[PDB]
Amino acid sequence: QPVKESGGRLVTPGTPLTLTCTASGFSLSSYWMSWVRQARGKGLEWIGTATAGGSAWYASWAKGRFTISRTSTTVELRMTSLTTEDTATYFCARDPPGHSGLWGRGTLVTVSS
Amino acid sequence: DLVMTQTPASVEAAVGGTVTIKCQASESIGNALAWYQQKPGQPPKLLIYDTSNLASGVSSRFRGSGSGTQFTLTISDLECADAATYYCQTYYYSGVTTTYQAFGGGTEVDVK
Amino acid sequence: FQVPQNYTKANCTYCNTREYTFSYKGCCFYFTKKKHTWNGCFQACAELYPCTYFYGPTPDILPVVTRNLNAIESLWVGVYRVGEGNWTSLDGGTFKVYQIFGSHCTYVSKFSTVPVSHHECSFLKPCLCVSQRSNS
Amino acid sequence: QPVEESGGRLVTPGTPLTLTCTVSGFSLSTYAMSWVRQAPGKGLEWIGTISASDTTYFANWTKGRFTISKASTTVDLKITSPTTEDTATFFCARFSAYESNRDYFDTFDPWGPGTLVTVSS
Amino acid sequence: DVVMTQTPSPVSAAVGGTVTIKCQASQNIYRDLAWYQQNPGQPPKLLIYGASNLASGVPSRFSGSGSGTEYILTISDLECADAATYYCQCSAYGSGYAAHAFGGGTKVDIK
Repeated sequence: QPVKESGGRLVTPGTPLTLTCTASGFSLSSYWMSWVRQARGKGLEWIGTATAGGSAWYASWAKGRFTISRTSTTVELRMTSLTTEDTATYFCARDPPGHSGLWGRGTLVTVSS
Repeated sequence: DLVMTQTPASVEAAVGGTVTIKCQASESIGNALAWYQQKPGQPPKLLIYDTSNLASGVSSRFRGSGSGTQFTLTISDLECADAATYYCQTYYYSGVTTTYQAFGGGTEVDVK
Repeated sequence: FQVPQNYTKANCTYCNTREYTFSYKGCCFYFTKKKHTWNGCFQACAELYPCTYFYGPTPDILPVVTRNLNAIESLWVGVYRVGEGNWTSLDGGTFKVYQIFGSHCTYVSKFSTVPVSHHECSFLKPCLCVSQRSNS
Repeated sequence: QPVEESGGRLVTPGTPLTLTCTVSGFSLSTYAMSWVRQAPGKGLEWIGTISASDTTYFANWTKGRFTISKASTTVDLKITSPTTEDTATFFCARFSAYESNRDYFDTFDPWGPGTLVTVSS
Repeated sequence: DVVMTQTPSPVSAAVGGTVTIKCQASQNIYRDLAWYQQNPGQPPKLLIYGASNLASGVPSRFSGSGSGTEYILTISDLECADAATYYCQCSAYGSGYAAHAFGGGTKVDIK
């Protein structure tokens, strides 16, 4: 019933990795989407926030290592040089928090050398 | 950019009692914060939005407030399902200048 | 001409407290800076702030939204004719509009009393975007 | 004289009752009028509101009793059925929109004198 | 809707001083209050709107402020004329609907 997401196959560094935060019931060209991530039992950090159309924003944690995107059926996320400490459960959610806030169940994106 | 601080690291209390959690900013947020609770292995539920307002499913007991740069959350009586790590989140959405949001350090509470 | 059907009303609620021109009756109003064309302003309000659509004014909100203007600048609004009558906004209802020419692009100004029509809306003007406050 | 009311009588309950408040010096099509009941020896309580357009609303304690008509140069209040509780003076107000910086609030700035409405058999 | 609570009835001080009076609300209304006074046998008149801002034509000695759900109205340099009742008024607007409220406030001097 909320958004769902998969694509957390544990891989090797220096490789591309894709994410897929799909849709369910409610339209995805209406709200902005964002990604947060959380390591094993630590404080969850923000990754970025993209609108519809083309525009995007990212935290200063990554120097363009992450490229969020937007497609009218689903949003996606790409990584280039994911490394040792970059292991988390990746979340996607609606951006204005309120009654309409909804959060997926996360996806284990774990590095594996 | 903008950082958040929750100086209570981990607190204890009595069953059916009171706790207080402080979240401090570095610049004037201007009355836009959030609060999440998180059971182990679950997505974080959204308890409160825009400083004090309650999302569905949160009884009045959970309430919090503040203004300016320093805010706080207060829980009315603790119960068997209130032991979790509580996060506080600011948010900003501009489109013209900058879109950013910053979470906090975490507050792990327990009872008895 | 038709409404593009993917820029609908907002079922959510957020307005930024920092950069909004004026507020009234639980809505946070926004005057855009980049002068888009009229047909493009449905996208322009939905890409400025979340839970925000292109808006057309109601005769009570109208004297406030014209009082926060200058003497020369103008401003597109959000009424149109999807059929052969009944100028409606995205929010719904009916209005009254000083008509001269036809097709579906409407502006206000400082001395205006109701929304008024325009002839060639290839011109570039700032647009008006609203968003409801936290009570909804 | 911005606003002035008319119509105070005395009657046993049940009987159909109407008042009005006349305006001058501006347009009623751009502003919005309202109604407020002040019982003798009590405070205020807001009755209803006729907008700039013809839409209207009322408070929840009013049960569809008080209804409001807009005319050419005045605003007509129509009371279905009064009781002994309805005996009061009624004030016709006007929603004026003043401003702080970047905000616009909504006040009942001009108040009429009002007219006493009464029930004594 | 919104319900308001104010101070109880008997309020006075010495002639020519400072008197406070507070109006507390139920839910958050975002700095939207108004203060009115009425002489017994006279309509209300606007005093302080927007919960912190003076009206046009009221003398500068008045001061009201606050935030959240509890606010203040304070007088400075009391006048024997300024002796009548004082009301507080909020206004909350929904998505489609709109509502208002009032309270019951009392006179401010005899001593």
